[PDB]
Amino acid sequence: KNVTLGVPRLKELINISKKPKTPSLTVFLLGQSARDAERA
DNA sequence: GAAGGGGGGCTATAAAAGGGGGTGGGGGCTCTCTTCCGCATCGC
Repeated sequence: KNVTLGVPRLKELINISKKPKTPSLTVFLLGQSARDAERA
């Protein structure tokens, strides 16, 4: 995966934008899904 | 037919006369925010 970084990312944070260049969502699994690849 | 020659008109100078014509001068690239339109929704 690729995520915007450096100056272009700094702009998105201070130029707060409705549509980021590379929106992302880090999801953490709660139950047995976290420790089981099949269940994940 | 080329070339030199001769005769005559053009040029300026003043001045008057009177009118036509010439001349010049007026006038009828990217990101963000805002606005408008179509739609579906309820309401009465």
